[PDB]
Amino acid sequence: NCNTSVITQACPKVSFEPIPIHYCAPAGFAILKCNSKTFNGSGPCTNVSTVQCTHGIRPVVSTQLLLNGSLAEEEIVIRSENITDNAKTIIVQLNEAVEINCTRPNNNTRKSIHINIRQAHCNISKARWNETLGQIVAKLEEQFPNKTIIFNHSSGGDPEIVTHSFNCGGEFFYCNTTPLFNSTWNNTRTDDYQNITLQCRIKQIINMWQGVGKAMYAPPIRGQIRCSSNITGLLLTRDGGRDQNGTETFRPGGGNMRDNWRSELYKYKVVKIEPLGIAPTACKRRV
Amino acid sequence: VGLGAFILGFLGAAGSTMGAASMALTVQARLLLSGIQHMLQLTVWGIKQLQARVLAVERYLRDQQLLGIWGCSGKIICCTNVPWNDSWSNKTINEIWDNMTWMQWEKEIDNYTQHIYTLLEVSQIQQEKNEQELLELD
Amino acid sequence: FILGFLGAAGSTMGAASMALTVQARLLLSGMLQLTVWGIKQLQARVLAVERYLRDQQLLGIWGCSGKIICCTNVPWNDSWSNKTINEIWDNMTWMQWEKEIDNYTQHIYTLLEVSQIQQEKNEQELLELD
Amino acid sequence: AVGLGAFILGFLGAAGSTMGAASMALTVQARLLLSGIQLTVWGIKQLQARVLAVERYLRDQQLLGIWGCSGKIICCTNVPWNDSWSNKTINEIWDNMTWMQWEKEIDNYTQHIYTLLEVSQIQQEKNEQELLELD
Amino acid sequence: AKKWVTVYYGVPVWKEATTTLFCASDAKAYDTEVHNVWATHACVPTDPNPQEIVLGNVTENFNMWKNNMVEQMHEDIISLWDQSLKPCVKLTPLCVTLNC
Amino acid sequence: TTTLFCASDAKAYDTEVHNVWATHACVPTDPNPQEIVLGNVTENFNMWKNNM
Amino acid sequence: KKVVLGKKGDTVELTCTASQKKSIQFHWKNSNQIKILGNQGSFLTKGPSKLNDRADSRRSLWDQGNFPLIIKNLKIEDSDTYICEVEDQKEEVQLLV
Ligand SMILES: *[C@@H]1O[C@H](CO)[C@@H](O[C@@H]2O[C@H](CO)[C@@H](O[C@@H]3O[C@H](CO[C@H]4O[C@H](CO)[C@@H](O)[C@H](O)[C@@H]4O)[C@@H](O)[C@H](O[C@H]4O[C@H](CO)[C@@H](O)[C@H](O)[C@@H]4O[C@H]4O[C@H](CO)[C@@H](O)[C@H](O)[C@@H]4O[C@H]4O[C@H](CO)[C@@H](O)[C@H](O)[C@@H]4O)[C@@H]3O)[C@H](O)[C@H]2NC(C)=O)[C@H](O)[C@H]1NC(C)=O
Ligand SMILES: *[C@@H]1O[C@H](CO)[C@@H](O[C@@H]2O[C@H](CO)[C@@H](O[C@@H]3O[C@H](CO)[C@@H](O)[C@H](O[C@H]4O[C@H](CO)[C@@H](O)[C@H](O)[C@@H]4O)[C@@H]3O)[C@H](O)[C@H]2NC(C)=O)[C@H](O)[C@H]1NC(C)=O
Ligand SMILES: CCCCCCCCCCCCO[C@@H]1O[C@H](CO)[C@@H](O[C@H]2O[C@H](CO)[C@@H](O)[C@H](O)[C@H]2O)[C@H](O)[C@H]1O
Ligand SMILES: CCCCCCCCCCCCO[C@@H]1O[C@H](CO)[C@@H](O[C@H]2O[C@H](CO)[C@@H](O)[C@H](O)[C@H]2O)[C@H](O)[C@H]1O
Ligand SMILES: *[C@@H]1O[C@H](CO)[C@@H](O[C@@H]2O[C@H](CO)[C@@H](O)[C@H](O)[C@H]2NC(C)=O)[C@H](O)[C@H]1NC(C)=O
Ligand SMILES: *[C@@H]1O[C@H](CO)[C@@H](O[C@@H]2O[C@H](CO)[C@@H](O)[C@H](O)[C@H]2NC(C)=O)[C@H](O)[C@H]1NC(C)=O
Ligand SMILES: *[C@@H]1O[C@H](CO)[C@@H](O[C@@H]2O[C@H](CO)[C@@H](O)[C@H](O)[C@H]2NC(C)=O)[C@H](O)[C@H]1NC(C)=O
Ligand SMILES: *[C@@H]1O[C@H](CO)[C@@H](O[C@@H]2O[C@H](CO)[C@@H](O)[C@H](O)[C@H]2NC(C)=O)[C@H](O)[C@H]1NC(C)=O
Ligand SMILES: *[C@@H]1O[C@H](CO)[C@@H](O[C@@H]2O[C@H](CO)[C@@H](O)[C@H](O)[C@H]2NC(C)=O)[C@H](O)[C@H]1NC(C)=O
Ligand SMILES: *[C@@H]1O[C@H](CO)[C@@H](O[C@@H]2O[C@H](CO)[C@@H](O)[C@H](O)[C@H]2NC(C)=O)[C@H](O)[C@H]1NC(C)=O
Ligand SMILES: *[C@@H]1O[C@H](CO)[C@@H](O)[C@H](O)[C@H]1NC(C)=O
Ligand SMILES: *[C@@H]1O[C@H](CO)[C@@H](O)[C@H](O)[C@H]1NC(C)=O
Ligand SMILES: *[C@@H]1O[C@H](CO)[C@@H](O)[C@H](O)[C@H]1NC(C)=O
Ligand SMILES: *[C@@H]1O[C@H](CO)[C@@H](O)[C@H](O)[C@H]1NC(C)=O
Ligand SMILES: *[C@@H]1O[C@H](CO)[C@@H](O)[C@H](O)[C@H]1NC(C)=O
Ligand SMILES: *[C@@H]1O[C@H](CO)[C@@H](O)[C@H](O)[C@H]1NC(C)=O
Ligand SMILES: *[C@@H]1O[C@H](CO)[C@@H](O)[C@H](O)[C@H]1NC(C)=O
Ligand SMILES: *[C@@H]1O[C@H](CO)[C@@H](O)[C@H](O)[C@H]1NC(C)=O
Ligand SMILES: *[C@@H]1O[C@H](CO)[C@@H](O)[C@H](O)[C@H]1NC(C)=O
Ligand SMILES: *[C@@H]1O[C@H](CO)[C@@H](O)[C@H](O)[C@H]1NC(C)=O
Ligand SMILES: *[C@@H]1O[C@H](CO)[C@@H](O)[C@H](O)[C@H]1NC(C)=O
Ligand SMILES: *[C@@H]1O[C@H](CO)[C@@H](O)[C@H](O)[C@H]1NC(C)=O
Ligand SMILES: *[C@@H]1O[C@H](CO)[C@@H](O)[C@H](O)[C@H]1NC(C)=O
Ligand SMILES: *[C@@H]1O[C@H](CO)[C@@H](O)[C@H](O)[C@H]1NC(C)=O
Ligand SMILES: *[C@@H]1O[C@H](CO)[C@@H](O)[C@H](O)[C@H]1NC(C)=O
Ligand SMILES: *[C@@H]1O[C@H](CO)[C@@H](O)[C@H](O)[C@H]1NC(C)=O
Repeated sequence: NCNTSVITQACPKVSFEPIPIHYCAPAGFAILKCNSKTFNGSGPCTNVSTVQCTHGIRPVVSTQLLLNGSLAEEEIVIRSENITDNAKTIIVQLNEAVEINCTRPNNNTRKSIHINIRQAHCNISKARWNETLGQIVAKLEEQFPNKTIIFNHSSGGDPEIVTHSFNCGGEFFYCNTTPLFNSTWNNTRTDDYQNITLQCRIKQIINMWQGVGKAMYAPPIRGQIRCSSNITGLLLTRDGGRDQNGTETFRPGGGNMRDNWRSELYKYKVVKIEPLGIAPTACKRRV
Repeated sequence: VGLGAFILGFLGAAGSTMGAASMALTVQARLLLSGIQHMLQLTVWGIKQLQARVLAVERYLRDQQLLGIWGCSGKIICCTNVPWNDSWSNKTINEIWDNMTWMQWEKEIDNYTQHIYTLLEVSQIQQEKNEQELLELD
Repeated sequence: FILGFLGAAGSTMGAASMALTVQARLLLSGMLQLTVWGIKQLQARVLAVERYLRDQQLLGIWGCSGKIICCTNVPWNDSWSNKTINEIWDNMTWMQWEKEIDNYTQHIYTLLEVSQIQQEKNEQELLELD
Repeated sequence: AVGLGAFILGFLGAAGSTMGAASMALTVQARLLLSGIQLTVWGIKQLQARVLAVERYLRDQQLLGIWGCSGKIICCTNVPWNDSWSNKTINEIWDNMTWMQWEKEIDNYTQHIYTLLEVSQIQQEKNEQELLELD
Repeated sequence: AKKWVTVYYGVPVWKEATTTLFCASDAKAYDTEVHNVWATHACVPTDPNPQEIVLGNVTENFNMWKNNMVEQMHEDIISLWDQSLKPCVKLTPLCVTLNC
Repeated sequence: TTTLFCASDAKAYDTEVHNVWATHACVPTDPNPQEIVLGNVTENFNMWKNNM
Repeated sequence: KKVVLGKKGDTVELTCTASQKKSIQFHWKNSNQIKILGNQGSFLTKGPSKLNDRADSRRSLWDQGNFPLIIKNLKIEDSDTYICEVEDQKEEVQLLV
């Protein structure tokens, strides 16, 4: 027998903008950092350095794209626990950012249709997006050299992972990314031709990301909502199977916040010192 | 801390082989012995830096006395009378001292350390008994 | 800090020694107000270290430099205490024992100094021959 | 540690006292000590001085092992004195000279002496280990 | 020669740690924005003079999926998040401790 | 041959340039300075060779 | 393999179990390695499967370590062996419709 526990709380609105936070080891500990520009998700690094503190990471919460964070030094790097595992998240870190500009117009004042204040949209530059995918495809082809690369929309599930999701100033946005992932690829592009506009809605009843449950928020702010973000990466899931006869499909993944933090913390390890060691020598203790 | 990136682990740089670290250490020891915009948060960091230094000292002193259990109190390098088993390591003296780093070496014998530590304790106990038994005559 | 052996004489002396052996094996085998309190706590830790180091060297006067437990060659006087080794070590705690012989310590300290002086004198004379 | 030095390091005695006098004073203090008979800115600065002195102290206590004097404040060696370094007698220097005067007097022989001390320690260890080849 | 055990203290060797890290950020500490407000009481200021030491010829095995810094960061963010963006209604499941 | 700290009773808020410089250049003075008179030591000083 | 039976049009519950008694990332797949369901963080994701419309899960039990696959309105062609992936153990159940 399961019984939902319901808590009623005050509903103030607050300014809400992620600040970079650095982590620092306590006395007795140190953090090792991997300095390779080509570093994998796991394995050896030959350029290793010691720091007391990590770089700052903004505590950004998002589900399909990584909206604010660091860039790869040289090339797009694709990291996965197991590239051949259909169930794993593939984290793609970009070496260039793609600007995304989201807004809620002051003229959107309709409250109901029949018995719009929740209408918003986001812009992506077309040339940045197609360039980004062409580079991603070229890297995907290193793992899938004889297969067609198809991008597609989500296969289904809760709206937080089906659509793109983010929060600006307390406003929870759900955006349609079908326009970004409907592209198909060969070594060439299959799309047409400036501005890719995504349709976004602002919602009040959302699922929790911090646990299992639902949460309801107060209705939208009257106006002037703007977000200006740098996409630095993607969360993709590969759809494989025994019948995938020469084609691989890449769909937006995510929903697991640990993956978002791994995309920034992958370079750091915390260690302790064990100064007592033993080795054979040719000396003898006098007794 | 003549050598090393850490307060503890002062016998050498990571990546140096064990023998190389020893030679470097001797030279540095000789030289040392022979004598050859304020920010408000700086207060916070100053305290943290001192805490790290104080802690390393407290640990150091503690370990220096604890090692007395094997007859190695107060020492950095302590010779014992426990024979080395080829079972623990089949490598010879020069190959490990010249080609292996300390981390590699410890990995090589990592799961024998508890056994070795036990043997060291036993040896020290017998050595102490022998001295005191002789003093019952003398 | 040392704070003795941290047992507050809540256990007898023999028990404390056994406990130390066990711990040595285990150890080797393996917010504005925070500024003010951080400094005071840190000062206390530094002070404890300085006193320790000083005393470990001062004990050289009795030939016990650098040791925690120092065995000497001064015989025990039954007049100081008429108890046996087991009676003292197994049943008394450190704060009971020190009370029992609290005012004989100045005499003992004097004897310890004298023994160390004679030992040094003897060794150096032998070394004028050898 | 011991309030004769007027400095954290240099604790064996006050500047200006003869070497002999300093040793006698130090013995007396040891007996007495063993017998039992903006604030945040400056607090940090004072601690840094104390922590640093401790670190140097410990460092040197181990570095002196190279001459066979590890862990010691006063250490006797087996290297003979060269009258060439100094022509004075033991009471002559210990009774009338201060430490600074003494160090100035033999300042240019310091590296010679340090070299000799290292050599002696090496020979001593070598001899012991050779004896232990059989023993 | 006969090989004998020698004990060395001060060996430059390390193992993986599982500890608590401190957070630092340049909080405004006058602003009402949530992250600055949280950081004001949760974190210390950043390091005005950070240092990095490059290690010598070493190899270190990193693994982003076994990295316990992630779990710790996750907990800090949830705590922050729930001290600010409070829902009007919070609904979570709760089950009876029965073997069914 | 070392680097010394500067200290002053700077106000900062007065905008005067020495106070403004001192605000970050220096620290507060010692509220309780101490002086130890040494024993009969003779020391050679030379103001013209003083690197301070 | 575990065997679960039902008739065309029925609903069945196939299950995976963790010893953790916590919500664990898990997945369900068919014999052709097509994803059906899984746990991403706190969200339910569905794969490009014939069961996308039929498949469901009791999200409220994920913190009990119970990770069911509920298949509604069973088609006769849904009689496959389903594969659980929980933690790093695998489980298999054959469904007969
Ligand atoms: C990736 O990182 C980037 C970082 O660069 C993130 O981008 C940032 O996202 C922020 C999210 O809100 C956004 O913040 C807004 O900026 C607006 C502009 O600020 C600048 O101009 C003002 C003008 O006076 C200056 O004071 C200020 O210093 C800057 O120069 C602010 O105006 C926004 O504040 C308002 O909205 C927030 C929403 O939560 C309220 O909490 C806050 O109190 C303000 O509310 C006003 O507007 C509402 C509208 O209905 C009113 O109801 C309310 O009463 C207030 O209205 C008064 O003020 C308005 C001002 O015109 C006036 O017209 C009205 O009559 C009232 O007087 C908020 O601060 C960042 O700017 C943005 N950064 C950039 C570069 O764009 C990005 O999101 C990150 N990505 C992710 C995924 O996180
Ligand atoms: C992005 O992914 C989606 C999902 O995979 C993909 O679209 C799918 O394409 C397949 C192509 O075969 C569609 O499958 C068929 O579509 C026809 C259209 O009329 C249907 O009639 C078929 O149904 C019959 O056959 C089935 C075979 O088992 C029977 O079960 C069924 O009862 C009918 O007899 C069948 O659906 C599939 O439906 C679509 N899915 C969606 C959601 O559209 C899409 O093309 C991918 N995008 C890109 C860019 O590749
Ligand atoms: C950072 C702070 C620095 C550490 C603080 C503590 C430093 C030590 C301060 C006091 C040290 C004095 O410790 C000193 O030890 C030496 C021998 O080892 C003793 O010197 C001794 O020389 C020989 C025997 O060794 C004899 O002449 C006589 O027994 C005694 O004079 C002194 O009796 C003692 O005073
Ligand atoms: C943690 C607190 C901060 C400081 C910690 C304490 C400082 C110690 C750091 C340096 C330690 C090195 O101190 C070391 O001492 C040992 C003996 O004890 C000496 O041992 C020496 O033995 C012989 C010389 O006789 C040589 O074969 C060998 O190369 C050499 O190491 C070293 O010459 C000296 O370098
Ligand atoms: C390891 O990576 C570091 C970090 O990039 C390299 O050192 C940097 O080199 C640039 C060149 O201009 C300097 O500006 C940085 O300040 C350097 N950083 C540090 C921490 O020194 C380093 O050379 C790399 N080492 C190896 C062996 O590849
Ligand atoms: C990225 O991760 C893979 C998976 O571990 C690494 O592949 C292993 O590399 C080591 C290197 O010696 C090989 O011994 C293993 O056999 C490899 N595993 C497999 C499954 O082939 C790969 O090297 C990593 N890439 C980088 C740059 O480190
Ligand atoms: C997103 O891009 C769209 C592209 O259409 C912008 O809409 C256009 O804005 C220009 C500005 O002069 C108008 O002339 C066009 O007619 C608009 N197009 C349409 C279809 O309405 C939109 O304003 C951009 N939004 C953001 C947030 O930048
Ligand atoms: C999102 O808004 C930013 C800010 O206006 C746009 O970037 C600016 O574009 C103008 C065009 O001349 C440049 O002069 C500015 O220097 C740009 N700013 C920066 C920070 O580079 C950006 O292009 C918009 N993005 C989209 C997709 O419309
Ligand atoms: C994103 O927008 C597209 C349209 O721009 C939605 O897909 C359409 O859904 C209707 C529903 O009957 C279909 O008739 C259209 O053919 C669909 N168009 C395309 C291009 O697929 C899509 O569902 C939206 N996705 C999300 C996640 O909101
Ligand atoms: C998105 O990336 C741009 C650069 O591609 C960032 O803007 C630059 O930030 C650096 C930081 O020191 C400044 O020196 C540059 O002058 C900035 N460039 C421009 C054109 O303004 C931008 O801040 C990033 N945005 C986010 C949200 O991280
Ligand atoms: C991709 O391009 C090559 C170029 O010749 C073509 O042969 C191949 O068929 C293309 N892929 C698909 C799926 O058509
Ligand atoms: C991406 O867009 C640019 C815009 O000019 C175009 O030239 C380029 O060829 C496109 N990418 C591919 C792979 O065609
Ligand atoms: C790394 O290899 C180079 C090769 O000459 C060597 O000089 C350097 O000292 C090595 N570093 C370490 C820590 O041994
Ligand atoms: C070490 O050598 C002795 C010699 O008999 C042997 O008994 C002992 O088992 C050896 N140790 C190991 C780990 O083999
Ligand atoms: C172990 O030592 C024996 C001694 O002869 C040698 O023959 C053997 O090859 C050694 N094994 C390894 C793995 O080195
Ligand atoms: C160290 O490794 C090199 C690698 O070629 C080898 O030649 C050398 O003999 C090794 N050193 C010892 C002492 O075995
Ligand atoms: C140490 O661990 C390795 C891991 O496989 C094992 O093979 C080896 O026998 C272990 N050695 C000891 C002494 O247990
Ligand atoms: C120790 O016992 C002897 C026994 O005659 C006694 O003469 C001596 O005074 C005692 N010493 C002390 C300090 O009580
Ligand atoms: C004191 O010592 C003498 C020595 O023989 C003993 O006979 C006497 O009983 C002791 N007294 C006590 C109270 O133990
Ligand atoms: C400790 O006191 C008890 C109390 O009767 C006594 O029986 C026991 O023998 C004493 N132990 C020692 C060592 O004196
Ligand atoms: C210790 O103090 C007590 C207090 O009465 C006294 O009786 C005893 O004789 C004193 N012992 C010494 C050695 O002075
Ligand atoms: C300084 O001179 C006076 C004169 O009597 C003397 O007593 C004192 O001990 C001297 N101090 C030193 C350090 O020599
Ligand atoms: C030290 O005495 C020896 C004795 O023969 C002498 O040869 C040597 O040169 C002397 N040292 C100096 C610096 O004169
Ligand atoms: C050294 O002492 C002797 C003792 O008579 C003396 O003759 C000699 O001249 C002294 N050396 C110097 C340089 O004065
Ligand atoms: C110390 O100087 C005085 C000054 O008259 C002198 O008489 C005395 O003999 C000197 N002491 C020594 C040991 O030379
Ligand atoms: C030591 O320095 C003094 C200073 O003038 C000089 O006269 C003396 O000859 C020097 N001794 C040596 C050995 O250089």
